[PDB]
Amino acid sequence: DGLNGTMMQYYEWHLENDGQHWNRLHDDAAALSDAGITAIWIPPAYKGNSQADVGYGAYDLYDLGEFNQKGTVRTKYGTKAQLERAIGSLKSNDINVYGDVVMNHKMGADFTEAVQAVQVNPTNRWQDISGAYTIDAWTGFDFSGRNNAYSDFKWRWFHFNGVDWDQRYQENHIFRFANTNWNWRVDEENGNYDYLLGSNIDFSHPEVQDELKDWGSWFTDELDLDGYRLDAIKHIPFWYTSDWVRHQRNEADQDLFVVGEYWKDDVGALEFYLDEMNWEMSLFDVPLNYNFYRASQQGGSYDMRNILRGSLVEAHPMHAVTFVDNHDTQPGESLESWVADWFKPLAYATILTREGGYPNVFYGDYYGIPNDNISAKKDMIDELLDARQNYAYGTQHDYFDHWDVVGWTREGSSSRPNSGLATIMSNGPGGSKWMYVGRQNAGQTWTDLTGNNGASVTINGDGWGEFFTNGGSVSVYVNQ
Ligand code: NA
Ligand code: NA
Ligand code: NA
Repeated sequence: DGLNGTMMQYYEWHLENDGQHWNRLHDDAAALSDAGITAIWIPPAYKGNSQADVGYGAYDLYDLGEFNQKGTVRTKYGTKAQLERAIGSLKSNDINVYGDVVMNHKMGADFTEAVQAVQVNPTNRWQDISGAYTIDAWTGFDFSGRNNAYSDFKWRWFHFNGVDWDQRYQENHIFRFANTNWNWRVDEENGNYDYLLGSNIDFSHPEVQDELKDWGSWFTDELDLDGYRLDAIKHIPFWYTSDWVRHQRNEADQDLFVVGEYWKDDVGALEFYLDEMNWEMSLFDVPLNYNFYRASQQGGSYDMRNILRGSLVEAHPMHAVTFVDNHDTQPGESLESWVADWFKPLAYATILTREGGYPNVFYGDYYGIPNDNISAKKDMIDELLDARQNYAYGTQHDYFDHWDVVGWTREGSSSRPNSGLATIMSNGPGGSKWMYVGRQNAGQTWTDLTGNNGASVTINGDGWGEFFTNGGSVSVYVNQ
């Protein structure tokens, strides 16, 4: 229908482990759709190492909070039945469902096995730093409580090629199983970045290749997914992710949107990865996340003309999923690069009102993060979502021509009456800027949807208007 698409990551790292999240998502469906959310990215929905696991310490991909394993039936988010009910609600409310997919490793093995392994250089996994010797690694998975439902596949050490914990001498080291190779090709930071955490899956084995492809199809069909969020893909052999994606699209009738999480503040690396994927998916705009972080951290001295420089959205807008923060970047987490409250509005306006990129709203920003006394930004975000949903249409014009004051416009499209907007912001002292919003909007008087500026901007005969912004603020003018 031409409507702009907006994704929302429906969770934050410190969410309460009350098992009521799927129920919350179910009840929130109508409100989310009305607000402008068109797709929901659910966290890993399968059994993790423990009930409180956020989902990345993935134990059993076939247990969606249905079997008593790892000390619980439900996952941190709820039961399988509640999840399916939530998805049903999202579907009836015209919201796509993307499932987080964790296939890089497994955790919470039921038992250890004796394995010959060598210690490697943490900063160069290609380099062994010890001779081979026997360690006890958590590689045995029997999925007892599942009783082979859906799949009788069992994991053993020979399905993996590394771990970072030896249970025998109880020490942390980056271990490569003797006689096994690190996956390839993978990111090259640390020489070979195949290993990240837990028991690292070795995709050189056909049985592993087929198991995850079959699980993928089972998962897709079980939850009637509309796409996936691929976890830690820079650590998974590129050739396999591509095969896996092609396999799923082949097995599923519905379209499948795919966004990969290749975590690197390097647009070149992300473009190379997309090349390897034949551009068959989009990637989170990690460089842009760091651009926002750099600006938030530096303060007003940050030159706004560079805010989009080096970002994926700047180079391949149609293959970039833009975001401001996520469960990994929030305070105290592994990829911390949190955008402070003062800059956050500007960052969200940037990903929500521009034509390029598939923007994602963070649950933590939307509803807040009580754990860190971070307020819900729903008020501000809803206004930007309103702008995106009803006004961000038509030919765009950019004005990243000042170190403090930058902005852009959208002429709007005939198909969508009254559409059109002018976004202007400043990370330092306030200011103004003449911008072209389209001669077809001549004579209109636009006002700030955010309420941050009371100026009424009347579009002149040539389609130009002078928009104003206060300092460290953002305004989005529309014909309302
Ligand atoms: Na890996
Ligand atoms: Na961030
Ligand atoms: Na500045």
